[PDB]
Amino acid sequence: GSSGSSGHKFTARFFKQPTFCSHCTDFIWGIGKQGLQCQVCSFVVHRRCHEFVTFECPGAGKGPQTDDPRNKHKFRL
Ligand SMILES: [Zn+2]
Ligand SMILES: [Zn+2]
Repeated sequence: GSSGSSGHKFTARFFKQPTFCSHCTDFIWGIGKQGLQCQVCSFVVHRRCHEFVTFECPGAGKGPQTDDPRNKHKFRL
């Protein structure tokens, strides 16, 4: 096998709920148990989608880019 993932912290993890791949725009819970969720940007993508992934993890590797994900904070409970 070619050593060098250079990707996210993908790792097999049971999905009691119907996970939704935010890459190919397809379902996961049903067409098998191929679902790897990243422990950094909570980016879960099919087993094959993993390698396909091109985006650069915001946490894994590089830090927080100029842009900012956080938004207006809540006031009430
Ligand atoms: Zn996918
Ligand atoms: Zn990630």
